[PDB]
Amino acid sequence: GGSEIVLTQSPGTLSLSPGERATLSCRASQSVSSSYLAWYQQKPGQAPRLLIYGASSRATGIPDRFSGSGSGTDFTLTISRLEPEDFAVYYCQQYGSSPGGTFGQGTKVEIKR
Amino acid sequence: EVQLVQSGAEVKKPGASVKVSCKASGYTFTSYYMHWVRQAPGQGLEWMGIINPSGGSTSYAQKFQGRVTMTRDTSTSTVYMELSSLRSEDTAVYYCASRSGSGWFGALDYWGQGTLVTVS
Amino acid sequence: GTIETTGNISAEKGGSIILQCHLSSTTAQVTQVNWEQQDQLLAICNADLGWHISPSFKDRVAPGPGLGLTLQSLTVNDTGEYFCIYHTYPDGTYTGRIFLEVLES
Repeated sequence: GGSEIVLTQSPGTLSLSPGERATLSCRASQSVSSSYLAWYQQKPGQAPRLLIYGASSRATGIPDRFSGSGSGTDFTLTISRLEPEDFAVYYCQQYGSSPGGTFGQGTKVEIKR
Repeated sequence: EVQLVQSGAEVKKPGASVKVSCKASGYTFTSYYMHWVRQAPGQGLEWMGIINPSGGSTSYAQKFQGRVTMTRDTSTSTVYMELSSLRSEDTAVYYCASRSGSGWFGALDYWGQGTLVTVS
Repeated sequence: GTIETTGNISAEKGGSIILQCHLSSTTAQVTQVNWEQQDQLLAICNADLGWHISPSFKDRVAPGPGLGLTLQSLTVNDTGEYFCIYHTYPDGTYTGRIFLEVLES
């Protein structure tokens, strides 16, 4: 029952069409350095996959259509052109409070049609 | 390319213990930490703990201290995680995860396929 | 709980200086201490795993004394604001601040 850093992701679900921009938000319960922020993509039945670390650096192999931004208490993940294969839950993490840190509850991205 | 291959699904009664494993292949260097992270149904990810390269040092999330024990077989590149006094809240997909460096700080770019552990 | 520091310190170019914080008036367990600047990690002391030093500071940071750190071979570019972030159970986070000025006398 300790006070942990809490990450609140909004909205809970996004339902968009291919080619549109997806904007995913994360509010932290306290200000956290951008050096500690990560975003992960979890496709159905798969393990998480790292997209962004250090708030804005792309992991190897991840295309530029995925971008991270933000500072302090508010961070964002943007998918510039949404693709059908992006159907997944996206999680935000801060890894500054312990080796593993804490995670948000996720935003489910649904692709229309 | 680094691969983390986990042991198979487990069904356990309440009060029992479970021991899951993960073998790492493809690392181009010897020393790396290993984490476990779990995902209960409909919930987010929850970090459980980490074990160092030799297996001699560990760190666990407060809620699992006293219930979780990690060990490492350095000769087979395999890590083990044992969780005791299993309860319904422990039904989850358990993931092993690690990263592309030798230190313990940073986001996790390697993930196993998950091990479903079901309690009841 | 309260976290206290010197607030403002000055040291000569080329020298070394100790950066330190004191957590008092709490029995909370200290699990990790992060030393950083606004957009850059210096070092982390983890209670279970030991010290991690950032690549940018590997050859110029000595861990300690205690939960502090010794910044070495100071340059005038080291002038600025430093933060010490204590992660504790059950209290949560305490954040201390130190302003350092590196002098060229």
